[PDB]
Amino acid sequence: PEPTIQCGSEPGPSPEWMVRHTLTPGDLRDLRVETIKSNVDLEDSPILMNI
Amino acid sequence: PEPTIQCGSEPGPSPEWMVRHTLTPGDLRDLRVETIKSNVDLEDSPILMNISWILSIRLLKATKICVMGKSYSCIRCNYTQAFQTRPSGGKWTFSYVGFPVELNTVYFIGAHNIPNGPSMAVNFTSPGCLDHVMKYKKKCIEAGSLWKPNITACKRSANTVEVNFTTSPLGDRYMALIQSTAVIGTSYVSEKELTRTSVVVHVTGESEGAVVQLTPYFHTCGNDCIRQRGTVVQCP
Amino acid sequence: PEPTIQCGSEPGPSPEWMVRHTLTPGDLRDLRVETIKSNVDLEDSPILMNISWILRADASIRLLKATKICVMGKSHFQSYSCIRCNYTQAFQTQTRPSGGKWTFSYVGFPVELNTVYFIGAHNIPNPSMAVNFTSPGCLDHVMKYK
Amino acid sequence: PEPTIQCGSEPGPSPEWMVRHTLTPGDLRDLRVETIKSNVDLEDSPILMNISWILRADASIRLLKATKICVMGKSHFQSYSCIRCNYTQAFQTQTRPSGGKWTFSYVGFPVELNTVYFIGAHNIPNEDGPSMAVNFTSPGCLDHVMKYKKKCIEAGSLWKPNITACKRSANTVEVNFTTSPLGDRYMALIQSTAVIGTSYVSEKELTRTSVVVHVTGESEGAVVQLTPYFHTCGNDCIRQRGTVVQCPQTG
Amino acid sequence: QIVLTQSPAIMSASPGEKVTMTCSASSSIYYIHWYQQKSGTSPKRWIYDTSKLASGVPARFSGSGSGTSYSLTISSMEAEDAATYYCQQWSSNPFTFGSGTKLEIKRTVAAPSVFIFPPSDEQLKSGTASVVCLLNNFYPREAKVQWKVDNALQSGNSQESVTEQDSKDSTYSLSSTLTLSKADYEKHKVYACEVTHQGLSSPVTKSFNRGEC
Amino acid sequence: QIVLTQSPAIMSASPGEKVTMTCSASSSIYYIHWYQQKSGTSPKRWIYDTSKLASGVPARFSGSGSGTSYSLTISSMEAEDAATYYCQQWSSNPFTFGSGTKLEIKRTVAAPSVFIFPPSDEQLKSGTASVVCLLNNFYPREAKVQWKVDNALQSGNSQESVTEQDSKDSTYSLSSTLTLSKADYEKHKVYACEVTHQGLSSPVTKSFNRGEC
Amino acid sequence: QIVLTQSPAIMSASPGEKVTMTCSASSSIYYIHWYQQKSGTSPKRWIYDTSKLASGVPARFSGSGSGTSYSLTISSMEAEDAATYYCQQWSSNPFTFGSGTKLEIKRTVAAPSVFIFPPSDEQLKSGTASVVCLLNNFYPREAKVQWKVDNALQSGNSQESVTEQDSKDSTYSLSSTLTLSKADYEKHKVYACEVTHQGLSSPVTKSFNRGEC
Amino acid sequence: EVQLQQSGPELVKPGASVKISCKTSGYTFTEYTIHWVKQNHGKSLDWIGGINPNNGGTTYNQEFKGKATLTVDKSSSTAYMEFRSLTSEDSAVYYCARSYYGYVDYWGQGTTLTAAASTKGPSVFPLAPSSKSTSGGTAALGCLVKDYFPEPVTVSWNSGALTSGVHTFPAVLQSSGLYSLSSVVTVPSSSLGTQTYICNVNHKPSNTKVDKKAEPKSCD
Amino acid sequence: EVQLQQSGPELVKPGASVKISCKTSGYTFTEYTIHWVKQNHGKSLDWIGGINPNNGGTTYNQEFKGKATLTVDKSSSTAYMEFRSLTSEDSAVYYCARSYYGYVDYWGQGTTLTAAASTKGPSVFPLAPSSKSTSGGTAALGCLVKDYFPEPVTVSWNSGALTSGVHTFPAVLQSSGLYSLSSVVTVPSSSLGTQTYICNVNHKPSNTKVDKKAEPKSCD
Ligand SMILES: *[C@@H]1O[C@H](CO)[C@@H](O[C@@H]2O[C@H](CO)[C@@H](O[C@@H]3O[C@H](CO[C@H]4O[C@H](CO)[C@@H](O)[C@H](O)[C@@H]4O)[C@@H](O)[C@H](O[C@H]4O[C@H](CO)[C@@H](O)[C@H](O)[C@@H]4O)[C@@H]3O)[C@H](O)[C@H]2NC(C)=O)[C@H](O)[C@H]1NC(C)=O
Ligand SMILES: *[C@@H]1O[C@H](CO)[C@@H](O)[C@H](O)[C@H]1NC(C)=O
Ligand SMILES: *[C@@H]1O[C@H](CO)[C@@H](O)[C@H](O)[C@H]1NC(C)=O
Ligand SMILES: *[C@@H]1O[C@H](CO)[C@@H](O)[C@H](O)[C@H]1NC(C)=O
Ligand SMILES: *[C@@H]1O[C@H](CO)[C@@H](O)[C@H](O)[C@H]1NC(C)=O
Ligand SMILES: *[C@@H]1O[C@H](CO)[C@@H](O)[C@H](O)[C@H]1NC(C)=O
Ligand SMILES: *[C@@H]1O[C@H](CO)[C@@H](O)[C@H](O)[C@H]1NC(C)=O
Ligand SMILES: *[C@@H]1O[C@H](CO)[C@@H](O)[C@H](O)[C@H]1NC(C)=O
Ligand SMILES: *[C@@H]1O[C@H](CO)[C@@H](O)[C@H](O)[C@H]1NC(C)=O
Ligand SMILES: *[C@@H]1O[C@H](CO)[C@@H](O)[C@H](O)[C@H]1NC(C)=O
Ligand SMILES: *[C@@H]1O[C@H](CO)[C@@H](O)[C@H](O)[C@H]1NC(C)=O
Ligand SMILES: *[C@@H]1O[C@H](CO)[C@@H](O)[C@H](O)[C@H]1NC(C)=O
Repeated sequence: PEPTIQCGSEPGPSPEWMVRHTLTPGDLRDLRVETIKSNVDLEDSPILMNI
Repeated sequence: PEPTIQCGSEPGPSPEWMVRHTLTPGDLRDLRVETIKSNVDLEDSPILMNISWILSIRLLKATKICVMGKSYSCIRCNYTQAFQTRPSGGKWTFSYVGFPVELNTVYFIGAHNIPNGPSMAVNFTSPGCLDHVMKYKKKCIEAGSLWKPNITACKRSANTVEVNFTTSPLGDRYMALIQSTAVIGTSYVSEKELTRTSVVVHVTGESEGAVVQLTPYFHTCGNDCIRQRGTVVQCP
Repeated sequence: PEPTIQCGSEPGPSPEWMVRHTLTPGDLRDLRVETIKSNVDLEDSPILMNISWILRADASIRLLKATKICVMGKSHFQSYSCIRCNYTQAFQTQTRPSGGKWTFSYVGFPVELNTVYFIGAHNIPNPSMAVNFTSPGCLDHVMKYK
Repeated sequence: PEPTIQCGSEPGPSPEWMVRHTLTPGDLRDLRVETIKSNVDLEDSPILMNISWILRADASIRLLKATKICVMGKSHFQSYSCIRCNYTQAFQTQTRPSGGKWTFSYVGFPVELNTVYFIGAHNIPNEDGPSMAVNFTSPGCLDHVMKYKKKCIEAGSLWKPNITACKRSANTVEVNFTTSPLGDRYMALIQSTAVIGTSYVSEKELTRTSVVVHVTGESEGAVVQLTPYFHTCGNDCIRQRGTVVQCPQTG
Repeated sequence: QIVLTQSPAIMSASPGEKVTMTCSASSSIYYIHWYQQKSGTSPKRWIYDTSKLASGVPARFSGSGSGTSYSLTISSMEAEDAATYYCQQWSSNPFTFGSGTKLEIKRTVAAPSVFIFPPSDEQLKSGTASVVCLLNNFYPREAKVQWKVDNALQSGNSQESVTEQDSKDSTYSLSSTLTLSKADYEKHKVYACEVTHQGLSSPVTKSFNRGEC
Repeated sequence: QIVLTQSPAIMSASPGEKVTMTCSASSSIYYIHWYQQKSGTSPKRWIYDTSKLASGVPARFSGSGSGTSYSLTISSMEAEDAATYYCQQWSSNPFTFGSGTKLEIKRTVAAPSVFIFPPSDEQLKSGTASVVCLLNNFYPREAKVQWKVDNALQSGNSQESVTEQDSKDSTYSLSSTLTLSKADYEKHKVYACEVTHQGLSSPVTKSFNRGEC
Repeated sequence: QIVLTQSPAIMSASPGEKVTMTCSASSSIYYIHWYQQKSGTSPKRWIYDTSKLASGVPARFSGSGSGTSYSLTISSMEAEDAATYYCQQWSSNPFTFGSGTKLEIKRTVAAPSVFIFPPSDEQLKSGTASVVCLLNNFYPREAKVQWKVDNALQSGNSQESVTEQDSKDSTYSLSSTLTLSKADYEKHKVYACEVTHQGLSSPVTKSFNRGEC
Repeated sequence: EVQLQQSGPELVKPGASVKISCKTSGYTFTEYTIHWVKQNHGKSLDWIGGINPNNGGTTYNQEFKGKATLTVDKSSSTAYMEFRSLTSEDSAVYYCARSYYGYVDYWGQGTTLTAAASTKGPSVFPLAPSSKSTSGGTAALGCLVKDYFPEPVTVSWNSGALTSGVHTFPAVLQSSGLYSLSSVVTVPSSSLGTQTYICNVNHKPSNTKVDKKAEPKSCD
Repeated sequence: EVQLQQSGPELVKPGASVKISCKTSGYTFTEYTIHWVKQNHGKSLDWIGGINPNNGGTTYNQEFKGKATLTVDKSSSTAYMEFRSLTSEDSAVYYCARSYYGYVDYWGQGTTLTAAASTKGPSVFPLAPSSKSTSGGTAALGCLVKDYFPEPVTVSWNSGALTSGVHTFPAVLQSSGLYSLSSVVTVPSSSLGTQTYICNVNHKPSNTKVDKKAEPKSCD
């Protein structure tokens, strides 16, 4: 765990770079997403992605 | 990590040394070009060339690049340094970003070293407003190149079609058209709000599986706006 | 059909081809030797080497046509002979379909008492394979009947 | 293989293009030599060189019409054995159509035992040193084929004395061996880093004899060398070797 | 473009012995998956994501590996395991399978029972004579059959066919069919099938004389 | 202009074995490109820029080299790899191709079945006599066919034609046609085709007598 | 007479990447041989007879070629591979080497730590003043050092020295030595070293005032 | 439960095109890729291509590009594959299969495609038991099934009652282009005079069914 | 998708002109060079030349300059090659191909040009099955297609209805300059009395179609 991450808002490529025209190979599984409650025990909280 | 380049304009030796009437061998690849969107946002961006070249004569002091649009403009790139050929693990490569790219144009680019068709040359024909880079050109955007209305068209009765679509901030008027073997319905729509709206078009024949055509009348495209198509389907 | 070996005597090269001056990796155990009683019904049957080798399962086995085996005994003096075993057919699979890898053995080279034996083998076309053993003396339970 | 060779007796050289360089470039190896028996049926058959070479796969092979081969005895000897092999047709492809390379061989040049041979070859036309060169020492009486030649047999090449030698005392070695019908006189020698002992034996019978060698050094693991004094070989007969062992050898 | 090389292509194991088979990828993949297929049915997912067992698959099976090298291991062979095992990757397009490891059951040697069948009279009416030699319930698979007609060796006029391992006793059976014109068949008297097999000390010969019921 | 010399011109390899073929340029080029062509269809881009695989080419193929020296390698031969491979350059004008490596499938030896055909009466009524000898389903390609007319060995009056490798069993078939004037055919009696092949221990002869049934 | 041309003269490769270096002979040779040399020791035989690996050489290395064109390849760069590689021929006299490919290992960018050292009083007593600026443990090697004396840029009175890549962290260190007479040195107050490097967003300056500890 | 049900077998002249279907049920059709796999008889598995039912995106094994086309119909939860210009090399079982990651978790049952320019039913001849040399314990008898096309034939004995001891051999392609096989059974030799043995041969491609009684030959 | 569509085969008298075409689609015509390649029966590929469609700029293999002429029509996205004075040496398959950089990534399907001053239809003679063409229950029979010019002929059997071992040997050039070909089939010898075998010979250059029934010889 020696390297950690410092994250910020960055310019990225045009969103066409995400439009694959073939099938994605099903075992390219390095990236996962699941939703998390921002404030637990609290009701109407924003829902965040944990990528 | 290399010698740097400072580029400026310079007159050119007339567009005859580049576009010869013979073929240059296709594996002479020391000159490369690609079209790039300079602006990172999603608004209107200038579209420029990324011209790259690879540097076997030893040292040099300038490389000249000329681009011809069918226009004729040349750049002279001076090297601020030189090393008495390839210090990094790649080759020796430089790139110049410039020369705004127009729609549907054929581009001739030739280059030659100073002191020293030409061995460094690349040709390419630019695409139109349906291209993923050129659609971000200002004229394409103003014709609706980035509009994603997400048309859903649903057969309600024997003579009605429900058409849903998301409006564009570029304009307020749209014409929805239903067509099988002939046009069976039309609606001209006014919508000031940016939302996914709904419209009923009165149809005279069988409207199931017909084409729906949405024509936007943005003030900048007149009668030449990019039209959007969908299909009438049944309802859930 | 499956390949077997047809073995015969060969003149062979000088025993210097057997001097490995680089060490071959120790976990290359494709060549084995053990002694067997040639005739079990006899009290004093000749003692022979049963030399076994394994053929590596890769591309090159399909081009293999023969295996050469040379034996050097060092006791009170050197002895040195060679055999060439020709494979009867070409190899269709890189392992035997009713076993594991390809293993073959040649029985021969009578064994003398108290001798250190160097055995080297090489495939044709191309010591790649090597094994030694020191034969026991008159206190060994098998050699004592000599 | 369409082009073939017809080889003939042209001299046309000089034992100087063979020694153009004192050192011949070490990678001129397209030329191989191996000895072959002239007659299979015979044990004392004459031995010939089988000189084979492969041709370069390049466009200059189209300009090739002959290969010259010279063999030199080097023993303060000169050459004077050259052959010129003419190719019968031109070479149309840079390799055979199903052949690693263009390969040719010439068999000739009778071989002496224990002789150093320099063989050089040069293509015609074309540099002007040897195109191919190899050094070659012919085998001796210990080789598996040459041992049956008459000069080797009569020097004891097939003598099997079956030497057993045992460290008896701190300064004595007992050497046993079987004599030969080829002679009656023998010398037994014990050698480690230097010769540490010698004994001479006279025995007229074909028997298994025994002799004590008094040694001046450590004898365990030393070499025993048996020199027989057979006719025709004088003092240059084939020596037989063994090694000294600790006796008794059992527990 | 990734190709998967499986070794061995064919192998046999006795019940209770340890079995390993390998799958080698031409370049690196994220996972390997294994399917079991028995003659006449669809492949079944067996080990997936390199080392996970599909539900119900016996735990004597295991998978391991990484990069380009993977293996499937059976700690102790069972007769129900005889099958063809394929590896498979979809870390790059195209999705690819390996060429497969066919795993058979090793058993004790068993010599064939040999039978020879003359051509039927029904067939001879058509002009052709098929002579059939049967080698029944033998092991291992390797066997040589030579035809003799009036003690003359035949060649080029016979075809052999071998069954898969019997589900009950794990043996093979073999047919050799010698085909002749009626003309040539009625010219000779003694038709012989000579069988060579590890389970026979000397070749067994079975024969009939033409027309001697 | 760059000439591309390919070696070997023709070769055969058994399925699963490693294959290398070389392409040597008369002067240095920046890249070599390789095309695969199976008989009767267009070449396909196979390896390009010396070492890149065209879309669809299995990674058992690899290309390497630089300057004047290049090679194409198949790590494990597959049956579908049988083809002609041409290397190619356009670093200099003119654009050039190599002379091609024809890659065939090696298989076990198979002896030919020999058949002979007399001239038809229809051809005789027209003035010429063609006698046809057929060698069916043999491997390897090498075969010697000698015609004998009343035991006199013929030469110069016959032509051979050979098929491509069969798609199923990888064998060749060959026809040899002996042509005579009607006068010469009707002057002699015994027409024989004598076949020498690796799969036959001694040369096989098929013959007929003119006017037999 | 034959000479050998090697390309590239110097290159750096990312860990894991495929490496090729070429050797071109002025005319055709029978073999090429490759030697590895790490700083301060003798060259070692590495690949010989064009494609054979010396004992102990990693199998990630391979050699190929023929005629006038050869290359040495590393399938996947390792830090241990960084060294100078010379090709060599003795198909003709004289025996010759190529001029070598110096292969270095790429790592992540790292900015130097900069230190400035005033001249010692022992040195000034002798009449000369050496000011040393140290750039420590940076990557990549390219860096600009500018001396300023009371804000006057210096030129022609400084020398740089650069270490080889560190074996452990793959960085470089650099010294720049500004040398002045005692006379000129004692006329000024502010001695500054200004460093430009890819790992620094803005140039770093280190300074001291003469005679202040 | 998840099920992939494929359309039935097709016998087709070389050069024709065919479209086979794969009917899915028990899960949300659009969430999982559908794959197609070719398997020649007794050989290896070849991926043809796959399709995402959500967007109709496809990818093919380039050996099948042009030859095969994949489609889906979301309304029926069905996948389709169109194979054009069939050759004899295309005779094979064809599977559809479901993936989510890189592995296949459910397979269809397979669809056999057979390329035949003609069909031909077999002749069935007896392999009459060596009653002339009875006893020694077990006798063998059988049926020789000759000269049919294309594959396969089915052989049972006594209308399916006799299974034990039955060996039906793989078909062999004769040099005539037609197939042949034998089916044999071993029985006690003393059963030759008491039991009836009939081989029932079925060749669906030609709608030929042949029953042949195999009897000991007249011995006295 | 990229496609290069070539015109059909041509039979042309020597000395006349012929122009074969390459209809491209699926990409921007002006961005890619078009190459033309000749392939004789010698199987070697010979580059003829290339053209930049943008300006019509060309470079030729000098063995073809002034024999072949390359042109483009930008409006139809079509490339052309014209032989204005065809000789017998020009009979061959001709390919068009598209390059970017030094390699060709898409090929046309090929155009056969046959240079013939006259045509001659073949005589078709039977190769009658007999015991000397029988082996292992297999009978060989065929058709000898003799003395035609120019190539090619096609031979089918029983109008495509025949499933059998088929061997159609490549044509051989006779010393007269006319061609000859044999087509042979292997069938069960037991079928020679109930089944009929007809070879269908087509020689398009001479508009000759011949069906020839092949039967075993029988004595008067
Ligand atoms: C030199 O050393 C080799 C081994 O390195 C010996 O070879 C072995 O020989 C023994 C018998 O001498 C074999 O044992 C036999 O195994 C048969 C099974 O064969 C399969 O399984 C073995 C593994 O156990 C494989 O090696 C083999 O290739 C097959 O895959 C049994 O069925 C045998 O019994 C059979 O023979 C006897 C009569 O001989 C019959 O009565 C039996 O009923 C039955 O038919 C026997 O158990 C062993 O397989 C051999 N191994 C190898 C690797 O070859 C040589 O024997 C030895 N040389 C000398 C002179 O001793
Ligand atoms: C990450 O690094 C880039 C490049 O050095 C820099 O521009 C950016 O600001 C950094 N982001 C953060 C969150 O520090
Ligand atoms: C999601 O869909 C897009 C568009 O088809 C595709 O490019 C991407 O790879 C898909 N991702 C997954 C995980 O299926
Ligand atoms: C490049 O150099 C030339 C000649 O020295 C000079 O005239 C020109 O202005 C320079 N260009 C730039 C952009 O500095
Ligand atoms: C660019 O166009 C010119 C003029 O037609 C031509 O000579 C040249 O071959 C083209 N460039 C390339 C890389 O083909
Ligand atoms: C320009 O092209 C080169 C070559 O691909 C690339 O490395 C470089 O990053 C490009 N620059 C930009 C700004 O796109
Ligand atoms: C269109 O929008 C209306 C109103 O929200 C909704 O009821 C209807 O289902 C939508 N139909 C389609 C086809 O999107
Ligand atoms: C093996 O083959 C070699 C070379 O063909 C031959 O000399 C030798 O006699 C053969 N040996 C046996 C035992 O067959
Ligand atoms: C070879 O050619 C040379 C010169 O043409 C000639 O002197 C010699 O006799 C020839 N030898 C043979 C064997 O043809
Ligand atoms: C042969 O010996 C000479 C003289 O020592 C030497 O220069 C030459 O390199 C040797 N040949 C080879 C191939 O090493
Ligand atoms: C000489 O050696 C070559 C190389 O092995 C061999 O091919 C040739 O047959 C030999 N010459 C003989 C045996 O006469
Ligand atoms: C050599 O002599 C010893 C002692 O007499 C005997 O044991 C041995 O068998 C002999 N060896 C040979 C090879 O004759």
